[PDB]
Amino acid sequence: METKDLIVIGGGINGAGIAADAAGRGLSVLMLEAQDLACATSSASSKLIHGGLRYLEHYEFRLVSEALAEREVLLKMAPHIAFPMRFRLPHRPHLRPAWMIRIGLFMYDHLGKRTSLPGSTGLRFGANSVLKPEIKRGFEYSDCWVDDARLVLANAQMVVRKGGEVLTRTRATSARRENGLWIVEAEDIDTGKKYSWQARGLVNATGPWVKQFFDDGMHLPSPYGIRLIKGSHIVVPRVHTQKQAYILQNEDKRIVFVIPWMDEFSIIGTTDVEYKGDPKAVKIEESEINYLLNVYNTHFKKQLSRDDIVWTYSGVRPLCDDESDSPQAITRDYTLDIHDENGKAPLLSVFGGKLTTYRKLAEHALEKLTPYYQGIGPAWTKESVLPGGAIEGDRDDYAARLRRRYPFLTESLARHYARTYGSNSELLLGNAGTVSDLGEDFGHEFYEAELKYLVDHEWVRRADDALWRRTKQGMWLNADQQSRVSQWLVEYTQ
Ligand SMILES: Cc1cc2nc3c(=O)[nH]c(=O)nc-3n(C[C@H](O)[C@H](O)[C@H](O)COP(=O)(O)OP(=O)(O)OC[C@H]3O[C@@H](n4cnc5c(N)ncnc54)[C@H](O)[C@@H]3O)c2cc1C
Ligand SMILES: CCCCCCCCO[C@@H]1O[C@H](CO)[C@@H](O)[C@H](O)[C@H]1O
Ligand SMILES: CCCCCCCCO[C@@H]1O[C@H](CO)[C@@H](O)[C@H](O)[C@H]1O
Ligand SMILES: CCCCCCCCO[C@@H]1O[C@H](CO)[C@@H](O)[C@H](O)[C@H]1O
Ligand SMILES: CCCCCCCCO[C@@H]1O[C@H](CO)[C@@H](O)[C@H](O)[C@H]1O
Ligand SMILES: O=S(=O)(O)CCCNC(CO)(CO)CO
Repeated sequence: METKDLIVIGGGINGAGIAADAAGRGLSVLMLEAQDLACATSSASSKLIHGGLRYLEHYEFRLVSEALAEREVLLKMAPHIAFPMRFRLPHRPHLRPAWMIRIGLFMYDHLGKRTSLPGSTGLRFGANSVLKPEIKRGFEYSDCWVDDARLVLANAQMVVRKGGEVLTRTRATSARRENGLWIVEAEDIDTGKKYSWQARGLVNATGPWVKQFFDDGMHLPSPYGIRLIKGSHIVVPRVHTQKQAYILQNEDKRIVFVIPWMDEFSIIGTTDVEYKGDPKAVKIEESEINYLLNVYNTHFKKQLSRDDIVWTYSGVRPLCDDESDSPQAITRDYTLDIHDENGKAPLLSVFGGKLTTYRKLAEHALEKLTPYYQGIGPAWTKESVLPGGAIEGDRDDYAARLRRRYPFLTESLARHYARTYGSNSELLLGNAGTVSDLGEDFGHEFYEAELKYLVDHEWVRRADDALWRRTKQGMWLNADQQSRVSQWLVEYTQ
């Protein structure tokens, strides 16, 4: 035995959150990820811990209130990678009347309950603003920003910390009930190595693949349909120097964000495009670009063209199919389904579930699995502090504290370590006492010490894991520098 309490198939945010909650109640957990942690939807998001202002218009009170209250649980769990942000909503009275704005903002304020985030205000825009002169009024409120892919990584580390196991580049190929137990077969996507495990419980947390895993992996009927709704983002040099996010009301009733990113960039997104096909094939199309540039360019004085775009990304929302005609109207609430056979081998399956609500989702899931597990521990994550999160202060205090402790660190590198690794920064730096102890410089202060640390402690296997998921150094490294990172990973993981 040899036999796991629980196998979690999926290593995006909901599968990592489930596995981590389960490990911390004393279940023996294995989490399986076909490629890299957060390689799909969980690295393609707008990167916001948000209440979901636009969902109020659709009466989504359970979601908005749960999500609103979770902002502050998450900012305490992961202050290394999550922080407060202010959003500016410009007034477009022809679309929504001030009196209506002014009411939703009240609900946003008191629907979840907020120990700490500031409340909403009105705004005037003058001749000197970043917005076109004919926009003269707006509103400002709070929500949060989170490094989505690194929130997934922090949960995976939590799994291992609590004695669970995490395998990546390992695709589950089937799961079947036999003699009271699950048999889970999986294969290593590079070497072909086959694996078979037994488990007492199974989680299908494969996001856009949830129904396909029922169809091809289990030959079981899926309790729910999935709607795959593509959304894309574009990235430009920062459109202004302000620290605030803008939330823009487009003529179709959608909202589009303009978010400060890494002090140097702005992210513009997103879109709601019905999608069919392979979720791994998803990429931005011409009309998404035209659509995003349109709502930006009709609101701001400094005009962007297509040639300004430095990077794009795209992903598919796996939304529980509530059958709505309009992709923007489909609920963003999640549904969990649990099913046993003869009171044994439960199947927990996950439909939908935004990054904002993963922790609650995960706790709901364990609740449903509880009858099947012995002297299973109680709930515990609201009070936990994720790996990296133990920083005693904010990100910026911590970076100043790192540079005091390790004075060979430039202020930019200290900032990067504090904002990425948080309290794991001391494990990365090890016995380093100079710049030169960090090893090969791969560019933009991405040193061998970081990269080795990423392989040893963050499941990095290929350049993109390191450069696009654990970090966003891919934004600065040239093609030759990125290929040297791959060459190094081959040599080191040989
Ligand atoms: C455009 C966009 C913007 C968004 N913005 C926000 C936002 O601002 N705030 C917010 O809270 N949410 C946001 N979301 C929603 C959020 O990103 C998703 O709800 C969330 O990431 C879903 O994660 P998941 O774990 O359920 O799916 P994923 O974990 O991402 O997908 C399944 C994962 O499991 C693995 N897997 C799949 N099948 C198998 C298998 N057969 N065997 C082994 N492994 C497998 C994969 O490889 C895959 O990565 C956004 C979503 C989109 C699309
Ligand atoms: C227009 C004279 C009052 C000055 C306030 C600035 C304009 C923003 O005022 C807005 O005007 C709209 C009508 O055009 C209404 O639909 C909105 O609810 C109102 O708040
Ligand atoms: C305190 C916030 C809650 C207010 C309840 C809704 C009434 C808001 O009313 C709005 O205020 C604006 C400012 O003078 C006007 O331009 C708009 O005509 C009016 O609709
Ligand atoms: C479909 C949207 C209409 C909702 C029905 C409510 C009637 C809206 O009426 C509005 O009420 C406001 C106070 O709440 C006033 O400030 C506005 O000037 C008034 O037009
Ligand atoms: C009495 C029941 C009425 C519930 C309807 C809630 C109306 C929420 O309206 C919301 O206002 C926000 C501004 O704060 C906008 O950003 C959103 O687009 C809009 O949906
Ligand atoms: O440092 S943690 O314990 O939180 C995670 C360690 C993970 N190590 C691996 C080493 O090959 C992946 O980085 C796999 O066990």
